[PDB]
Amino acid sequence: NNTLWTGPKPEANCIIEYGKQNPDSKLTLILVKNGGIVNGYVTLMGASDYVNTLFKNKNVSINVELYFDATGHILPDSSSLKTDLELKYKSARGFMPSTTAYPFVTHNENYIFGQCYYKASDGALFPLEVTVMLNKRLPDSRTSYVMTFLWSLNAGLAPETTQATLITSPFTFSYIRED
Amino acid sequence: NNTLWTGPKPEANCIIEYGKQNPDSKLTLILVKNGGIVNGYVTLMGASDYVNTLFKNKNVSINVELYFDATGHILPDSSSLKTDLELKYKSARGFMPSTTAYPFVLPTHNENYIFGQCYYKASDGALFPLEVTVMLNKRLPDSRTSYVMTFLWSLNAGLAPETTQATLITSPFTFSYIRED
Amino acid sequence: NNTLWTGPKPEANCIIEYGKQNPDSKLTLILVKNGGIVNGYVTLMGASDYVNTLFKNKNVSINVELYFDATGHILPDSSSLKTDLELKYSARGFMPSTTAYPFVTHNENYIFGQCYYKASDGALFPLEVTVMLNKRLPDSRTSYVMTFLWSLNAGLAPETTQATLITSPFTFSYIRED
Amino acid sequence: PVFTQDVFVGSVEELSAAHTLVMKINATKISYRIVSLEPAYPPVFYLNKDTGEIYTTSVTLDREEHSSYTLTVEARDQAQVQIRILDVNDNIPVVELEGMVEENQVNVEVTRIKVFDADEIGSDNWLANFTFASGNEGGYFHIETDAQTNEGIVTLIKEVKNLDFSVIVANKAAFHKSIRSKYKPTPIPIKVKVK
Repeated sequence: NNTLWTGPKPEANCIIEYGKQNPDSKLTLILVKNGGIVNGYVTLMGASDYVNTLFKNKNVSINVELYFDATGHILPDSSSLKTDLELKYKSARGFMPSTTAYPFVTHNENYIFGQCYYKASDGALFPLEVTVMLNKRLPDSRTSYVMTFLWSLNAGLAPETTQATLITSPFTFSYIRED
Repeated sequence: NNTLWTGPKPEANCIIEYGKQNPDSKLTLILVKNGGIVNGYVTLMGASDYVNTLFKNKNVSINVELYFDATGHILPDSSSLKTDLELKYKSARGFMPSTTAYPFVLPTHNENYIFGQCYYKASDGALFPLEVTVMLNKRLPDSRTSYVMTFLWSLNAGLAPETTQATLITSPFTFSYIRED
Repeated sequence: NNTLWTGPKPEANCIIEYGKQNPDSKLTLILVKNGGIVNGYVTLMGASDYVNTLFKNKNVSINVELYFDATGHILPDSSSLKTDLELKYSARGFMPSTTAYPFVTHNENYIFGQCYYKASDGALFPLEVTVMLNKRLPDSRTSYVMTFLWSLNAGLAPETTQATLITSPFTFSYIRED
Repeated sequence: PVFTQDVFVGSVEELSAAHTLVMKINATKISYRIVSLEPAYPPVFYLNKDTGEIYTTSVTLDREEHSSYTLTVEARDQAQVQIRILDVNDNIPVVELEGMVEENQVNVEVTRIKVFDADEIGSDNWLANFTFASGNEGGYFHIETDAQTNEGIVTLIKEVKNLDFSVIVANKAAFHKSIRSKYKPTPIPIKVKVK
């Protein structure tokens, strides 16, 4: 087995707002093993009012952090995902970002950049600058691998004027897996 | 069996210019069954005059529609790719986009679009950027198809990328989607 | 046996200082067999003064060429790498397709993309990646050619002091030859 | 040792590819070596020390930053090399407006559209080729690039209301392959005033 789903169509399991304890956004994360590297898939979908009114502004930031452990399971009390990643058919250490190619601390060799696109409700298209940052940091002593996300936007005009459901396009990345 | 070919370098099999019998453009589409997703590959190449005179204008849009069925073959009646896809070592449901993650709607819906970009090198070497909009299912056209996967290469430039006629070759675009089990 | 390594954290194995005999820069090249295509992974780290003072200028083009033979090993006397690629545990299956990327305009031999160079203060200056497959034979024992190009243009320099050249990882896919 | 010439004269094109041949020096083993550069803050050129072919390197050139170069080579067991950079059109023209005409006056100048290119002065890469966008449907104004001072002269042809129009700036030659597909035509409007 070589898949860590969140789900094909998941429920609300990711939080965004600094202060909330309820899940208010859905995060579709799929990691598959492919030889010596691991591919990626990420799609955040809004599931509240606060995530839907985020794109009234012209400069936003959507921070999602996933603090793993020494086996491969998400610690739900310190990360931003309140639901463990479960496999497809059936030790998930072989899916983590490697600590030899991406070591712990400068160190700009941990970042993975890219771009996804937000399609507005009026018909226009807006690009979002994805920053995927591997390990670089220890938030506690129990954490052994860190994989964070960030969906920045800097546009001139506002994308929306009222509430619309925030869905981002799929983003694909690759990293070197821990053996 | 984890490769869905169109050929490494096929003949003219796609159809642009709506209302035409014979094919006029080549199309390479490679779908690899990789775990829980499908790693795609698409590349256009012109094989007539009307597809080659497309980039004399600055606001053009190339549209390719594919309509699969429930067992996983391209219907050659109403789609654009008039050639059934083969395997590498010849059912093909395992490469199709899943209806759990990308479902059909019938009245908006924006969770089944994969936006990306390829580039067009012109006749003098200038790279023009094209916008690709892969749209999974979203719209059942008739009563025989089961999966819909459309492509759309779009260009909105400031100048014309060509003045004479040259071969319209686009860059290899690499996407990913969730597959049907 | 479906990964061609250089090592996840290698030593110096590439030469960008054109006319210097020792290796002075590190690149990771990982090519995995994935069905009918091959996924790509490339980035470039500098390990000398000349590479790290490249990005004090506005227009800089960095060139890396690889010349495989008919078997699949790197010829270490003409290519830009100086150490051949190693498997995880011949290597003809990772080489690009002759019938899909043929030898001779021919714009069908190219794969374009984009990576980013985060500066010493942080500004996200984008570099344009140009991957060119076979297209050219340099001699009579070369049989497969891969060529990268990191082309930067900018209104002002990314840095005024030497820090370290690290490009972002880049992902590409090409048809392989069985 | 002693060369076969006195001053080597060469040329290279702006924004060329890496390891492009500039020129080939020669003399009467012979070890060619650049010993001095008069502009020295980038290493822009590279002399092949076995055969004497000046190549460009991984940092590419810029005519608008520095017009020409001068480097003195030395062959060991000296002579000047003056390399002049050939200009390409890698710079979009910009425009830094009002016009007052009278009733039915034929071939009277209106105003002068100023335009400030940054390429070589006197070529086709600095001469702004003015075209039209909207306003010459009835055939009213003819446009012209004055080659001495780079001005878009507009002058009545059919004599004659607030019949405004707009021009589009471009050069007389084609844009370079790194700057084309980034140029977008901005219609600069001009209001005329009849009396």
